[PDB]
Amino acid sequence: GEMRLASIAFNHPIQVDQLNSSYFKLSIPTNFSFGVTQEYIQTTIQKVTVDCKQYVCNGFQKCEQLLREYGQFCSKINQALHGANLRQDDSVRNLFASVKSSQSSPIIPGFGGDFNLTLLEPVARSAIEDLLFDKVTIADPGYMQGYDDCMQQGPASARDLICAQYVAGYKVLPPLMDVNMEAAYTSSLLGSIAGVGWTAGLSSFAAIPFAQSIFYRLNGVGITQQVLSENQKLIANKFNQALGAMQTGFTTTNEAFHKVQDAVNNNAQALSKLASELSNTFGAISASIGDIIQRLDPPEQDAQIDRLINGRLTTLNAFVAQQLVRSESAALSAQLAKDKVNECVKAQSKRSGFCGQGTHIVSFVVNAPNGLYFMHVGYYPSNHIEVVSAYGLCDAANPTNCIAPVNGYFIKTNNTRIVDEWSYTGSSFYAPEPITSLNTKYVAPQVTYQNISTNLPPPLL
Amino acid sequence: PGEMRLASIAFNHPIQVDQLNSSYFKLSIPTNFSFGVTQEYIQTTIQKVTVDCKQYVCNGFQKCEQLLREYGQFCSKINQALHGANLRQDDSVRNLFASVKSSQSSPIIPGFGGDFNLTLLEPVARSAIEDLLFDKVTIADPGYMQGYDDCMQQGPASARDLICAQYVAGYKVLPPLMDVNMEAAYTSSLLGSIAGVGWTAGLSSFAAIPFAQSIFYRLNGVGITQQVLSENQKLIANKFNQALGAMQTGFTTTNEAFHKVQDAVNNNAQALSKLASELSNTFGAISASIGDIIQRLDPPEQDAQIDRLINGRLTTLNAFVAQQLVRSESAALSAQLAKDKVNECVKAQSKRSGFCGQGTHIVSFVVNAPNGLYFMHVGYYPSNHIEVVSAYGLCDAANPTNCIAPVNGYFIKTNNTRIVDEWSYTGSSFYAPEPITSLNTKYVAPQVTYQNISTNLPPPLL
Amino acid sequence: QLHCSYESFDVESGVYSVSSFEAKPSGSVVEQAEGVECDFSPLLSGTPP
Repeated sequence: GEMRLASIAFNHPIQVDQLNSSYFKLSIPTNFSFGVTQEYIQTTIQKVTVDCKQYVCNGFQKCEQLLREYGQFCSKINQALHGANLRQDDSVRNLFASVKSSQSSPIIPGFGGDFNLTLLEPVARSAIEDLLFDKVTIADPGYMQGYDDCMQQGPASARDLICAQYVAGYKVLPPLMDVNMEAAYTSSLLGSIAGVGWTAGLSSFAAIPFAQSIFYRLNGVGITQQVLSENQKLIANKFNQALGAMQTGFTTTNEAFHKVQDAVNNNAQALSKLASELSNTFGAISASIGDIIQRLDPPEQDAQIDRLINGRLTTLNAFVAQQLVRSESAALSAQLAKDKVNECVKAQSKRSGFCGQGTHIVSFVVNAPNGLYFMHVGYYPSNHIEVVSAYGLCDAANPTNCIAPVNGYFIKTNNTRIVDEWSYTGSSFYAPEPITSLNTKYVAPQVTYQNISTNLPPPLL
Repeated sequence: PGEMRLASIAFNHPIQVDQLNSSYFKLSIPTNFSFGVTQEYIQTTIQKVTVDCKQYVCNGFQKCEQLLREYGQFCSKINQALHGANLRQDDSVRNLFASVKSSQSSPIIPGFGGDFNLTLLEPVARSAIEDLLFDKVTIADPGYMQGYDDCMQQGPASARDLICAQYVAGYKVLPPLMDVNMEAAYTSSLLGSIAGVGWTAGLSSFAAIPFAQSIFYRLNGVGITQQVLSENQKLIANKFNQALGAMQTGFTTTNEAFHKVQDAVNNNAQALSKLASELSNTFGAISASIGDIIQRLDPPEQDAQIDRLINGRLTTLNAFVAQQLVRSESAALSAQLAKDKVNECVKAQSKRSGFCGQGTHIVSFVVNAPNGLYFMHVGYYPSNHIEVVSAYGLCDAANPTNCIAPVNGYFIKTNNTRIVDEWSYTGSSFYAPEPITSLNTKYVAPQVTYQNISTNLPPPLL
Repeated sequence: QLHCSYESFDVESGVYSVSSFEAKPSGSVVEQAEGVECDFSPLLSGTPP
């Protein structure tokens, strides 16, 4: 069929009518689900260096003599590239300094109890990290066996730019981080889990079960403790369903996944731009220096060589500038990752904004090529209902006896188990309960507080 | 006029307050305050454009068409680069708006906010304030519809728009990703997302309480005592409205945020205009026009002149792409900043300082602006500071384990004739003594600097 | 043309710009000085030689 014109839909917010007087309508969810979002923060640029003699010419004596006039350009090029590479390694060390913890839990199979925890290493990296590496389309790795994979002692079907590295004079520097050490760093972060609570968490280490730290976080968002105790298996089930969705998360519609793939593509593009320029004439008779030498008398020969050399140098200068820009953006991105490790991961956060949009509950990070990949567990509200609520309550016999709810609301009761006309609820979920001193605090009196003439247990009198 | 005057730059000295020896200290507290406003312009996007890579270079003259084939791969790189930059701009908008929307909101009605004036309410629409901004902006009229028929000979001879010059240069100005009415609805939803603000982080619940009520909650959130607030309720609304009314005079060139909006408009205009001038830029070629060099040259010569003309034209296009890539990335970073401000400066009161207006924090608002968002931050400005005597805490002299310290305020020696007690409590934000009661204090561990009270304290009574 | 720009037989979905119409040429309009007139009027009067 023909493509169809359509309006862009605008989802309307649920309207809640404003009410006058001393009481108000309140919207509260009656259902929720766990769910996840993911992010990819690049932290590095692949490090490369350039032989500035071999890029231009390849041992022909005439161009070497000609190149000597321009030899200082290469010195500038090499120094700039070297400084760019030093910055990349500075960022790695700085990030790892925050990744490390003074202490951690040991990690064993069956960790997390009823939670499934597919992220655990196959003692290793992790199955999730390996799925990411398998989904990524990146060319086969350097270093070993290297140079002999360029060479005739291998398949004729190799198509690696890494073999072309030894033609062009490119050098790919190894990453500083070492993948085995990197895997150890991600397990150290998992060992800091259980947890972040029980004050700032910056000295002591709680060393408690993972499930207990989860209940703490759930009580930290206004879910009542009573609800948490009754739903413990239900919570684990909904949580595991959200985790199970990660097996479908490695798809092209996942934007974080897409960004990982494009970081890989950007590095490959920089090198392929460079390879194509080796064949680019600048009006020279041939891209090969030896060919123009063979075909020309030397007084004319170096006119052709000069045209060719200058265009080759110009592409190197542009190339360095491109790398410097990319290196700086990576450094900034690395700082952002460090901030999230010291905020979104190391603690529960109340900020909204950062982390996935479902309040905040514990988040995780795994290794990704050239960066970190974050996953954020979150809470999604559903099935909102409107209820009657009051700003506070006070004894009609004594105007100074005034209370207001803590982390929750006073609502008219709609529940058959509560004889009291009013009830306390959690703010994250609909959960009415009797009003007791544990869930309330004394406050200064206000005109909108209800005047209760009979039964209030807080204060009893 | 007379001669100019050399002058020293003034240095405003801070009010000095003495550090003090032993168990008590001077305390500086304001005795007056006023509302005030600060504002910011955060750009979020770059205008999206594309360039026909054949039409910019030549006008379809056949000799160019034959010669251009040698360079056809440069154009593909140009088109792809611009296309990806434009894609990123659209993605950033969608990403931002996903956090802008609220799951629920109050309906917007006339007379909202009670005694507050609220000129931001829609003319049920955009807002009167947004319209003041758009009228102050000097930007050329939009295309699309009727578009091209305002460029065509059936129209005024006086148009000078770069927008109709678009059909000469091979330029295309892409339409903005969102209809302006949807954008207004996104910010209408933000207006309706106010209240709840308090009562936990507000993340799912919607308190749906009057705007004035939410303000008093915020004022207790900065340490102003409730008694003061109840006495001054009309006064507070009036001071607030005076600060609000000043926004109608805020659209001047002396407003720096306004100036940044004006510059954003001319950054887009400047980029396009540069290339219009480059159409006339000969590179030493016999003429900048291809048809001229065709009509005046034998074809063996003609082609050489055409190639020289083409080479410089391609070079300016390459430079232009580099310029666009830089601008697009800076806009993306700026958009990220806006996203955090929506989730902090707008959606909730914040204690951070720094961010938002320079007067603690109370509610802030955001409106649509060309290429961006414009923020206003209401703030609190202290005045008429006085020094008073204050104590670190109080304890029972007969029972040294009974020690208390003030909550959200300070213990002061009383200077008020209605309080018989020698000590009094005032809020951190304002000078206003009150009796010390259990509601304003908490029990603390004893310390040597606490006063030894041998007479009368009601919290604890004994 | 779109396929040639991506050097492939399978372009990714999207909206893409393509080259603009040239519009069209129309018959010429010219202005130049006129009427200079080689004056042969002496042939029309008096007796010829």
